Amino acid sequence: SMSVKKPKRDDSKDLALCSMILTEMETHEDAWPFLLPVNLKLVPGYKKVIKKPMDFSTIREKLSSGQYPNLETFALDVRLVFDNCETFNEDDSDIGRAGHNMRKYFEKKWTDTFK
Repeated sequence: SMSVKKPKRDDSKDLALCSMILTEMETHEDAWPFLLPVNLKLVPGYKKVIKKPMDFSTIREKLSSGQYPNLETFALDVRLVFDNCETFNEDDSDIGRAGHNMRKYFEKKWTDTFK
């Protein structure tokens, strides 16, 4: 509350560390469904169904241009990529499986880097 603060957690490396995680996600072999925005003209249903599209290139551009106020807003966009993927793709599909693998990979890096 006013003039009463918890001790200051060092957040000065967050930007660099999120960038590194994102690099590692970008270069994973199952990243291909997530590298670029879904083409809303060529994928029937996507526009109407997926209210907030998100992809690694869009995250990268937001990260690079100071559009994440903190590391939690960065994690929310990454998770949004996987949550969108689960909404639109059957679990038993190459893309569905890619999404599950990537979410697992992300959450481990996230925990190991920050928790």
